[PDB]
Amino acid sequence: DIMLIILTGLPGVGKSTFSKNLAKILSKNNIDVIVLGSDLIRESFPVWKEKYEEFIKKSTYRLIDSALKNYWVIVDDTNYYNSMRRDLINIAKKYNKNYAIIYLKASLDVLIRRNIERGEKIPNEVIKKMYEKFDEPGKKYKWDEPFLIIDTTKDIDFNEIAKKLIEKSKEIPKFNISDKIDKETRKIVSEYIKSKKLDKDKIKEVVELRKEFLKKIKKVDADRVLKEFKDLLNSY
Amino acid sequence: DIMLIILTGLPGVGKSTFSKNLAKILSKNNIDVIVLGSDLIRESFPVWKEKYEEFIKKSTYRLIDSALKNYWVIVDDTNYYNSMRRDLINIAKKYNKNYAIIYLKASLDVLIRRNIERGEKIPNEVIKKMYEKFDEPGKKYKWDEPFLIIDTTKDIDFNEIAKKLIEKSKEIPKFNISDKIDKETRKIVSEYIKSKKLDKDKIKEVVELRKEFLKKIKKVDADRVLKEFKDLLNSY
RNA sequence: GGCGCGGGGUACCGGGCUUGGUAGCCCGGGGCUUCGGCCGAGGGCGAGAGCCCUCGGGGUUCGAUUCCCCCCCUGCGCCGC
RNA sequence: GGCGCGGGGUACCGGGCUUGGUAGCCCGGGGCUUCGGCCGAGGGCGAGAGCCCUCGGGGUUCGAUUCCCCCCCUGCGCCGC
Ligand SMILES: Nc1ncnc2c1ncn2[C@@H]1O[C@H](COP(=O)(O)OP(=O)(O)OP(=O)(O)O)[C@@H](O)[C@H]1O
Ligand SMILES: Nc1ncnc2c1ncn2[C@@H]1O[C@H](COP(=O)(O)OP(=O)(O)OP(=O)(O)O)[C@@H](O)[C@H]1O
Ligand SMILES: [Mg+2]
Ligand SMILES: [Mg+2]
Repeated sequence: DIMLIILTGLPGVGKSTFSKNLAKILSKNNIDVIVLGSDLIRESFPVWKEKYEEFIKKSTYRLIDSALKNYWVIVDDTNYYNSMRRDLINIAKKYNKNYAIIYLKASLDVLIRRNIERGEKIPNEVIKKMYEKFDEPGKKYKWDEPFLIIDTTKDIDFNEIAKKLIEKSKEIPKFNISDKIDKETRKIVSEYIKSKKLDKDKIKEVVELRKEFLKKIKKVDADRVLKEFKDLLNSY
Repeated sequence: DIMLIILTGLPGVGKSTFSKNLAKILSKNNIDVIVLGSDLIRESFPVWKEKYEEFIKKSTYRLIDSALKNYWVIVDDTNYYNSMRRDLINIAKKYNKNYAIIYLKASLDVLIRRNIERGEKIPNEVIKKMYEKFDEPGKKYKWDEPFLIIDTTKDIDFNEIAKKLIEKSKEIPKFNISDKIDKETRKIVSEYIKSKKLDKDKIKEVVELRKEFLKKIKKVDADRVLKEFKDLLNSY
């Protein structure tokens, strides 16, 4: 009963602290889970250069891809774009494992407060830019729907979230004659019409006649039935 | 000028703190270096089970293997067995990169002190068991020689260690007629001896005669020369 | 640290290869020396020129650098999680 | 969030397929009904039985569920590092 748990949300919301507690409790229920995020590797360098980013991503993924085979992974990343959550979902997909988006939610102002409280190690306007740029889980894709939405300002029940989750892990992942007779009578009708120069009124008649011929048949040998039809019109 | 820097030493010695400072200074010299160790992953789980160890090792290696292609790696592990340092050396080998063992050294008692000071989060007798089990760098293999031996009790010069290192990165990694005539005369001698029933004294003579025939030749046409020899003995 | 393997233990110093004939050849480095070439150490005898003895121990042998068992120096394999 | 694609916008509810003949068939689900079968909504007329009109907007058309342009509902693609 393994599954990829895809946290999501802006910085300051409390993903890491969440992860740790979720992990700890989950593990209290004898479940082997590892917590992975790009920061794990981002912060192994002694400084940040944009060029590290290519490596940090490829590495963090391989990590996740590799771990999921054997363990619950809790992905501790911001995951703001929906392609980001797809990219993760695809690893789960690859191994046919369940997943669970968890949208640690909080209003821009509690976020702005929380950054400030953290010494604004990130320009406040970047929380604000990450806000206006965040893709709401589920707003565009049904696969993207949050399995949960946690309010971080409020107290937080991990016994409950654990319960709910394992329950989820228990799922297996969610990843002619009548035609010929019909479409061939339509054709015969388009001939008789477009050939016998019927007027609108007799048009409607043969049309209804066809619908009524058809009702009788349902109540059966294609060719037989079509001469039958051709005949019916000749008469009428 | 990339290279794998293989720290080594017991727990309590100060590898991680060392790594950080070494990295920081190295990076001050505009060198892209990442610090990797199995603990990076060991401590992403919320608890320790022996079964995690298979995964932690395979993962930590792939990490190192992957990073070395682009960056200096500083391996922050205990690396107590010599096969352990080989296993690392082999990744460097694989990519033809230099390496540098760094033996953060300290006596068992400073180690015992340091553990105690860390609240003996590891049974003192396991530092002591890791001591009696540690393989001294270089004691068995020349490839295993320490490029450096740091004393942790003492102050510590990273400007110097940085200097020394990059200097090291600047290296490119360190990874018949006369016979026939000789061995064929030996044979002719073993015949003449084992056939002409020579006594020990005449044995020595033909032997010396051979060594003297040979000296003349050096001063040349195999077959020619060997009839020449066969002749020389017939006479003598 | 186990258990193993290679090279060396012959002679200017390294490295490699060949060999039951007292060793030999190849590559790199050094030395003496007309020319040709030549070469290390300890002990004994000799004014000297020179001569004897040895080259880690043991055995197969006329003869071991080579084959075999110990051992020392080197270098390396796997593994010791 | 860009730019796109599929399904639906006809009628018991879902899902799929076929089709210029007023729609049809397949699978899953529900309802009424002797038997055979039958079915959704709004408006107008009718005591009633029943009858007229409409099914998002527009055009090619006798005729559009189908072809074409808007739009709404669904579901999805790539990408937005
Ligand atoms: N419920 C809370 N109330 C107040 N402050 C909080 C709360 N949760 C987290 N924080 C603060 O937010 C800061 C970020 O820590 P944490 O790792 O929890 O954040 P995060 O949002 O997961 O980080 P990231 O930017 O990777 O998402 C911490 O300093 C922490 O004190
Ligand atoms: N020079 C030093 N003097 C005193 N204490 C030290 C010194 N260096 C490290 N320590 C202590 O040793 C403890 C271990 O920290 P550190 O990460 O430096 O150790 P470590 O030996 O690298 O860990 P590991 O067990 O992974 O080798 C730390 O709590 C630190 O305070
Ligand atoms: Mg964090
Ligand atoms: Mg440490």
